[PDB]
Amino acid sequence: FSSIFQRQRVDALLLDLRQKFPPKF
Amino acid sequence: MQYIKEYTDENIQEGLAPKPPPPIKDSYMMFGNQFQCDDLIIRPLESQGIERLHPMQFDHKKELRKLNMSILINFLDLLDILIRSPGSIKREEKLEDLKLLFVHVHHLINEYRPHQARETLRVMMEVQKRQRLETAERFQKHLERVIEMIQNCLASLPD
Amino acid sequence: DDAGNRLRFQLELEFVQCLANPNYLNFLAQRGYFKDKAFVNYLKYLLYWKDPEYAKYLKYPQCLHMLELLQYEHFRKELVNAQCAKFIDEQQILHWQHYSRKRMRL
Amino acid sequence: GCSMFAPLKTLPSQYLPPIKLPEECIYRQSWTVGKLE
Amino acid sequence: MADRLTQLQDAVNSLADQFCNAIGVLQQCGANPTEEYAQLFAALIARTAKDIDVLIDSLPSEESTAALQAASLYKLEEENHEAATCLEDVVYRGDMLLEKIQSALADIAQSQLKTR
Amino acid sequence: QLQKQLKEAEQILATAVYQAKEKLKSIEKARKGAISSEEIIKYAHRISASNAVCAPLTWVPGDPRRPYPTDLEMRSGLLGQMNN
Amino acid sequence: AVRISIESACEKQVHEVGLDGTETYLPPLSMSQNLARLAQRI
Amino acid sequence: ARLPSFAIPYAIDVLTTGSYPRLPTCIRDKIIPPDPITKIEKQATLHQLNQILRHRLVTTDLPPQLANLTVANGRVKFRVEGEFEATLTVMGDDPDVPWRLLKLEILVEDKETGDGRALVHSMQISFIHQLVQSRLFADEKPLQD
Repeated sequence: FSSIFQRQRVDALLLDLRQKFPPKF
Repeated sequence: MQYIKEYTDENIQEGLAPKPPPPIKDSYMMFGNQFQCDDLIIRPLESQGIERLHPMQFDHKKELRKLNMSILINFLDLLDILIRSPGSIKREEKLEDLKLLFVHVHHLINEYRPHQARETLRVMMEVQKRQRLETAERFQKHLERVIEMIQNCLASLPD
Repeated sequence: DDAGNRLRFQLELEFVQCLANPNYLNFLAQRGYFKDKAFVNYLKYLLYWKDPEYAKYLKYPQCLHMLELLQYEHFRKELVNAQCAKFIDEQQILHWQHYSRKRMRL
Repeated sequence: GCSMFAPLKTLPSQYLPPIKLPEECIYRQSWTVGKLE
Repeated sequence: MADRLTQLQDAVNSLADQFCNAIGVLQQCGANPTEEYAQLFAALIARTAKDIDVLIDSLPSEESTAALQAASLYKLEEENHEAATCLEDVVYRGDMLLEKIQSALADIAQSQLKTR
Repeated sequence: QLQKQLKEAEQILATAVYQAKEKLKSIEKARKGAISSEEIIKYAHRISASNAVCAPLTWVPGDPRRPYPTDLEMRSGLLGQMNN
Repeated sequence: AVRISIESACEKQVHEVGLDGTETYLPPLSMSQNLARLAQRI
Repeated sequence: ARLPSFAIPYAIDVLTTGSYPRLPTCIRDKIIPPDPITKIEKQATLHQLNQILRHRLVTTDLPPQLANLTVANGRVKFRVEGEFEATLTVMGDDPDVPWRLLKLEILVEDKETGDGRALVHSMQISFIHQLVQSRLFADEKPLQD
């Protein structure tokens, strides 16, 4: 009846982005 | 409860081989208890099963005024024909006669309804024309307000 | 096959009349006919009555609306249960004397 | 709006020909004749 | 239902039902009671008879019947069609003005964005 | 300064045009259906003579009359004898 | 009177039926609301 | 003998129109899901959206210096050649509505310092899109924030 092992950098940029741009809700 | 099978099994197949729907019949229909004869007059017919004593003129108003006295006089004649003859058979024909009279008044009165029905139809045609004109004029008025407005704007612009 | 055509026309007319009954559809759903693929095809075919000349011989107009509801292939999955079967039954009748109550209200 | 479906359905009711009964029931009071069980 | 036919039919039915029971009732129950009932019943029956006579005059005459009404509807049908054309002539002027002003506002917005 | 004027003008004309359109669409939908009024009264009497789509004035719960033909009629019809 | 064009009367419209009458009329007829709902489906 | 009614509205909306619409419609919506928009209807909604979007843009501070504006298919198509492109839709008309983001993308590519596979993994691009939608909520400025 996959990851090309570059998230060890792009992740940092996102953190730098989040740390600099908090959500407004 | 039982679905038909041998007239439906030939549906799942392509081409023009599927059967056509039956054409419209022009004969009497036997479905149901009711006779439901084809092309029956809209007005009820008392021709079958009822004796006819009606006039050539076929005017309901003349008959209604005459029928009323007759049923009433019979009511009064049935009141004392019991004492004049209790054992006579004619009392039950008078009741039947009374029943026949009752069959007649309702039959004759029903004559008016088809004419009445026709009158209801005319207002629907008539009212829309009364409504459509208002919408067009209202729309025209609304448009006019806008045009005089843009002329005021065109007057105030270049100065 | 004039007799055959007359009888098939008659029996399909009482059939499309009997589709008006909600309890009849409950019985048909519970006894186990609508699970196949042929009956949905026949209900697809049954939409021929919408012509006014063919619909004049119809006498209960609610069967057309019930068939249009059933044709969506999702309503057939429902109506098996009884409490919603009474809901569709009570909705039609409650409208019926609501028309007569229109005279009463005004 | 420009032209919306008006509620003019009760106004329409009081129309047509002679068949429409004159609603004389109100006048038909203060008689009180006839009493059957 | 405010219908002439319904009122007339109703009166006849009451008389039939009211008088059949009453005659039987008189036979059923026998000084003071029999005399008063005679008047009470005669009164109602008399009232109903008067009402029936009043009702007949109200109904329309032989003239201006259903066929005539259909004939009246004919002439009317042509008139309705013409009325409809009026609105179809009125329309599309707002449509052309609307497309003109949309073109104008699009041009203004384009000029405002290109002057930058 | 012209955008307020152009805005109010286009809003007014947009509402107005649509009402006619919602009206014209209804009129056209009427115009796809044209029939004869002579048979309309016949059909109304046929569905009228028997109390099909109108509630009886003398209606009580338990009345055998329903909008559907019901059990007695379906069992007493031609389907009950053509099943053999 | 042959081939008469007549729209059905639309004076009374009811969403769902209610006990003891009290019909529910909720006609949005608002252009902004109408566009949004249509847009939302997309 | 008596005849109760003719019910002309019922006869006229069953005969002329092959259906029975005068019925409580709750049975349809609860039982059956609402029908999808027709093809013809889709063209109409798109035309309306373009006009509305243009107004929102103009009566507000906007940048044409590095941006590109697209009014096609009611989609914003606001993009910068250097780094990114975005496409938007606004459901609301005159009433203010938070800017809604359909899609956010990055235009930078290098195969070799990656390896044959693109620079950012779709999880992160899903992550970035929601963050933007967050700042916009305040909506003090339509295109400068």
